[PDB]
Amino acid sequence: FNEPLNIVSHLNDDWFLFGDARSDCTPKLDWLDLDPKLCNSGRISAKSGNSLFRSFHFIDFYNYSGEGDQVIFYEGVHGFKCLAYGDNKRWMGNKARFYARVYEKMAQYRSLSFVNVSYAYGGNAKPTSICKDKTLTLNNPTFISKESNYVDYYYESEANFTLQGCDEFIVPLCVFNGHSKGSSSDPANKYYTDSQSYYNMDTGVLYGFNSTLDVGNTVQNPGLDLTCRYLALTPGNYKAVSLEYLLSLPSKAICLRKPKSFMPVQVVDSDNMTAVACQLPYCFFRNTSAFHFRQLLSGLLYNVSCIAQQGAFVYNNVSSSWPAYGYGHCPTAANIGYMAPVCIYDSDPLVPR
Amino acid sequence: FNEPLNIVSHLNDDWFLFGDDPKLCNSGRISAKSGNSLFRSFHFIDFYNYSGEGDQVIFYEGVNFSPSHGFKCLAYGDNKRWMGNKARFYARVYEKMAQYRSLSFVNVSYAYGGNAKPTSICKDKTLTLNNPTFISKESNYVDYYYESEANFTLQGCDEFIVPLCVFNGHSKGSSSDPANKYYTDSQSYYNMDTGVLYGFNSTLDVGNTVQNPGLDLTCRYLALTPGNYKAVSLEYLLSLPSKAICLRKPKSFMPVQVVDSDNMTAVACQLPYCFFRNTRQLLSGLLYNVSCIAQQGAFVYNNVSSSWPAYGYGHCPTAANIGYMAPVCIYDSD
Ligand SMILES: *[C@@H]1O[C@H](CO)[C@@H](O[C@@H]2O[C@H](CO)[C@@H](O[C@@H]3O[C@H](CO[C@H]4O[C@H](CO[C@H]5O[C@H](CO)[C@@H](O)[C@H](O)[C@@H]5O)[C@@H](O)[C@H](O[C@H]5O[C@H](CO)[C@@H](O)[C@H](O)[C@@H]5O)[C@@H]4O)[C@@H](O)[C@H](O[C@H]4O[C@H](CO)[C@@H](O)[C@H](O)[C@@H]4O)[C@@H]3O)[C@H](O)[C@H]2NC(C)=O)[C@H](O)[C@H]1NC(C)=O
Ligand SMILES: *[C@@H]1O[C@H](CO)[C@@H](O[C@@H]2O[C@H](CO)[C@@H](O[C@@H]3O[C@H](CO)[C@@H](O)[C@H](O)[C@@H]3O)[C@H](O)[C@H]2NC(C)=O)[C@H](O)[C@H]1NC(C)=O
Ligand SMILES: *[C@@H]1O[C@H](CO)[C@@H](O[C@@H]2O[C@H](CO)[C@@H](O[C@@H]3O[C@H](CO)[C@@H](O)[C@H](O)[C@@H]3O)[C@H](O)[C@H]2NC(C)=O)[C@H](O)[C@H]1NC(C)=O
Ligand SMILES: *[C@@H]1O[C@H](CO)[C@@H](O[C@@H]2O[C@H](CO)[C@@H](O[C@@H]3O[C@H](CO)[C@@H](O)[C@H](O)[C@@H]3O)[C@H](O)[C@H]2NC(C)=O)[C@H](O)[C@H]1NC(C)=O
Ligand SMILES: *[C@@H]1O[C@H](CO)[C@@H](OC2O[C@H](CO)[C@@H](O)[C@H](O)[C@H]2NC(C)=O)[C@H](O)[C@H]1NC(C)=O
Ligand SMILES: *[C@@H]1O[C@H](CO)[C@@H](O[C@@H]2O[C@H](CO)[C@@H](O)[C@H](O)[C@H]2NC(C)=O)[C@H](O)[C@H]1NC(C)=O
Ligand SMILES: *[C@@H]1O[C@H](CO)[C@@H](O[C@@H]2O[C@H](CO)[C@@H](O)[C@H](O)[C@H]2NC(C)=O)[C@H](O)[C@H]1NC(C)=O
Ligand SMILES: *[C@@H]1O[C@H](CO)[C@@H](O[C@@H]2O[C@H](CO)[C@@H](O)[C@H](O)[C@H]2NC(C)=O)[C@H](O)[C@H]1NC(C)=O
Ligand SMILES: *[C@@H]1O[C@H](CO)[C@@H](O)[C@H](O)[C@H]1NC(C)=O
Ligand SMILES: *[C@@H]1O[C@H](CO)[C@@H](O)[C@H](O)[C@H]1NC(C)=O
Ligand SMILES: *[C@@H]1O[C@H](CO)[C@@H](O)[C@H](O)[C@H]1NC(C)=O
Ligand SMILES: *[C@@H]1O[C@H](CO)[C@@H](O)[C@H](O)[C@H]1NC(C)=O
Ligand SMILES: [K+]
Ligand SMILES: [K+]
Repeated sequence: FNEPLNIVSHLNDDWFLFGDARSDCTPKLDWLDLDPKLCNSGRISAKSGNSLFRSFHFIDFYNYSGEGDQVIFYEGVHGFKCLAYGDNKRWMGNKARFYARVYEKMAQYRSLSFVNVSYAYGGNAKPTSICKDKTLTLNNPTFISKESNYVDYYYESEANFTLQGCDEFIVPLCVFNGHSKGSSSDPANKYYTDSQSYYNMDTGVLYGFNSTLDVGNTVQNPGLDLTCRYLALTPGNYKAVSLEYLLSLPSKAICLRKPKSFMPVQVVDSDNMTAVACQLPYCFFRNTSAFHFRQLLSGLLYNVSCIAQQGAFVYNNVSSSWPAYGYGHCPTAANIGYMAPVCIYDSDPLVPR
Repeated sequence: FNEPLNIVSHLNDDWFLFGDDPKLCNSGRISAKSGNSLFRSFHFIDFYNYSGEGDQVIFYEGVNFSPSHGFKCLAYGDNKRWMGNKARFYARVYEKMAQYRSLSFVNVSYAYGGNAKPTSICKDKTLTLNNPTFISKESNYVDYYYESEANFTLQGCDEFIVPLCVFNGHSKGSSSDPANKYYTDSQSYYNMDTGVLYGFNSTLDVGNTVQNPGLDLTCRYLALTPGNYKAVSLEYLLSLPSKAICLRKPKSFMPVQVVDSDNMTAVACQLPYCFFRNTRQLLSGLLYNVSCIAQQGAFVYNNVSSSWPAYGYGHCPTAANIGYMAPVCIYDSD
């Protein structure tokens, strides 16, 4: 009785679901209408063909926003690389590290949204879309061109940006990891070591990242691509300091607001980078099966009593399993006493109790 | 029935206590030295070789680095900087000991190219700091506007806690310098394998005179993976770790338990990685197992209770409406 169920769910109505499916509600005989009731729900933010990761890094932005105590993620659907001879594995790594940070922090905050980050840069040089391919163009982090008067990429360069209005922000700190090239006119042995740092101007804390690999962007030596760390930053005034190659800084941040009592996120799939990202204590991964977004919605109509490592317990009283990492009102697997002294209602002259 | 008890305890024999009843001294599950603490051993010469391993880890110490004794690096320094250091330190140890079985100390060595050596720059009349080590300038430099560096390797543990510190203020080199001459301390650690850099610049303008007091050492506490590291100093005295907290043997997340002049440990001890317990009858909980350890306290029995355990660990009772299964029962009979 009350076996744990392998599904994402909620304890009450205070939940929110981020998705990459079609969220909208797309008849005298009402059983022909196949929209689930939660279609168009204000507890769902979802766009077919997009995702938090895509909107965080690329031009085809969708304005994901949501607030809830129990946050749920539906993750679903060659691969992206910055350069013709890049490496998509770096992007699989970026994705795992992004969602690790998003999943972890959404166990601590009610509210997620995106904000645009502006910068102040003292030079004349402008942004350049250095990282792209045939279907997608990267715009976060922004990359700033060489000043016309510098003859090569061996220069220092900085810009200011401010983060305001949220408790914490998730931003990308990235470098091209390998032998970066300034131009194809250059010699083969002339390469650069991308180096980037963010500096809190008030606290004096520096987050830095130096390129360390030897890969490049040719058929003989391929692999050069963007490696990103995802930083959770407090609000304040920051300076992006580049010691070599192109200055990069954030153009978009995930805004985190409204702290809650720690409540693990729940994640479900239709790569396994979301699986790698979803770890205890901050995330419960569910490998649910019949898995369409439309089936998820129907499965989110009713509450459950307890959400735990093994799954969802519908009922709050007893189970054959002991809940581990339980949240909510969790059942016991103790077997219940047959009798106690309250039970008998008369003293027997000849039998003991 | 089965109200939660405001005590520290264990779910089984797999527990350990760090600190400063006779029965438990023989248990082989205590590491404690009167007059000392983890923080104190981390930073100072008065070192105790704390060491212990367990699934449920308990801490009962911190008092032996108070504000009433009150340490500062300089005559006109600031103990509150050291209070803040304490909070950050214990925040990191508590969070990490929810994830690892074993805690211990290791000594960290370095390679440095110059002839200059350690200087005990931070000390009061009854305590000398040796972690981080500070390396004095080369005799050939007349000012302190230089770049100094040393290598150090971290080996033998899954993670290491080390201090990254700067003097935060208008740091002085010698009294012979004019008042207007001063330094802005800058320290960083660089992982040569990964390319990740952690840096820290002084941002305050306070000093070490009666007229402008407050210059002391501010430390961040980094959890680093094993590898080859480089301490890079861009100004003032080079500093790098001499001791590290050695974290070993990963475990399924199990919150630490903490019991008690200051409340830095209370700030350090936060859900979900730590359970703080107020006020011995609290330490008596180590004599026996309990079924469930939760935010409200320890639940002795694993079946029923009047409270719903929150952040429960073990075999946790329900607070549903349940009675006894015998047909003879009426009051409380399911
Ligand atoms: C959840 O689990 C708990 C813990 O296991 C369980 O509580 C136990 O229930 C069992 C079975 O009912 C109790 O055992 C019975 O005790 C009968 C005597 O009852 C009196 O004495 C009890 C012993 O008291 C001493 O020890 C306890 C600590 O152990 C200590 O607190 C006391 O101070 C004292 O030193 C006493 O606990 C008990 O008190 C309970 O019941 C009264 C009366 O209703 C109530 O007022 C109290 O609030 C409290 O709930 C009472 O004072 C004894 O006659 C009986 O023996 C018969 O049956 C057994 C088999 O069942 C035969 O072996 C025997 O031959 C007899 O036929 C039996 O031993 C046990 O004492 C409980 N323990 C505790 C700590 O409460 C709950 O029932 C479980 N609940 C559910 C829903 O499953
Ligand atoms: C992380 O990356 C940056 C960029 O590579 C490093 O900064 C650069 O370090 C190199 C090598 O030490 C320096 O090159 C030197 O240039 C000077 C001229 O000033 C010359 O005398 C040397 O022979 C050498 O060619 C370069 O100056 C320096 N650039 C800047 C802007 O500081 C940085 O050191 C790396 N971080 C770590 C921790 O290694
Ligand atoms: C834990 O909670 C659940 C749900 O509240 C309890 O299960 C429910 O138990 C009731 C009472 O026993 C069941 O109703 C009865 O069912 C029997 C047999 O079918 C019937 O003869 C009675 O006339 C009455 O309808 C109910 O079906 C059942 N619900 C479910 C979903 O299974 C359970 O008993 C609780 N367990 C304990 C130990 O408290
Ligand atoms: C954090 O602290 C370090 C150490 O103070 C900063 O590096 C230092 O920055 C100062 C201020 O820009 C540099 O001063 C310059 O000195 C040169 C000659 O030495 C002079 O030609 C310039 O006009 C200027 O006065 C200093 O060189 C530099 N030190 C080193 C070793 O690189 C660092 O910039 C701070 N970090 C951030 C992110 O602000
Ligand atoms: C980025 O931020 C700098 C402030 O630290 C600023 O540099 C200064 O110019 C401001 C403007 O009045 C001065 O108040 C200040 O003295 C300067 N810097 C320092 C450290 O004191 C830069 O100008 C800003 N960059 C851009 C492009 O606006
Ligand atoms: C899931 O639980 C929530 C919170 O308990 C339910 O909200 C309750 O709604 C019913 C009427 O529909 C009321 O009896 C309660 O007072 C409501 N709670 C609050 C806090 O106002 C919600 O109904 C449940 N969802 C489902 C599908 O049963
Ligand atoms: C707490 O529980 C532990 C483990 O369940 C108990 O350790 C057991 O003790 C018995 C009796 O000495 C041994 O026969 C078992 O083999 C022990 N198991 C282990 C894993 O060590 C311990 O006795 C309990 N403590 C108390 C006070 O009851
Ligand atoms: C201080 O404690 C440490 C850690 O427990 C001791 O170092 C360990 O010693 C054992 C052998 O007893 C070795 O197998 C381990 O490799 C050591 N651990 C580490 C991290 O190096 C050390 O011996 C103790 N020092 C003294 C003087 O007793
Ligand atoms: C996008 O969402 C943000 C945060 O929820 C909101 O403030 C803003 O109205 C939205 N922007 C647009 C263009 O709709
Ligand atoms: C950021 O920019 C995009 C497109 O320029 C816009 O639609 C979005 O609403 C902006 N976010 C905010 C918080 O204004
Ligand atoms: C580190 O050094 C201290 C003081 O000399 C010593 O007592 C301790 O045993 C050393 N630790 C290790 C792991 O060698
Ligand atoms: C530190 O390591 C670097 C790289 O391995 C090496 O070039 C240098 O000689 C080392 N410095 C010292 C002082 O040993
Ligand atoms: K750069
Ligand atoms: K320094």
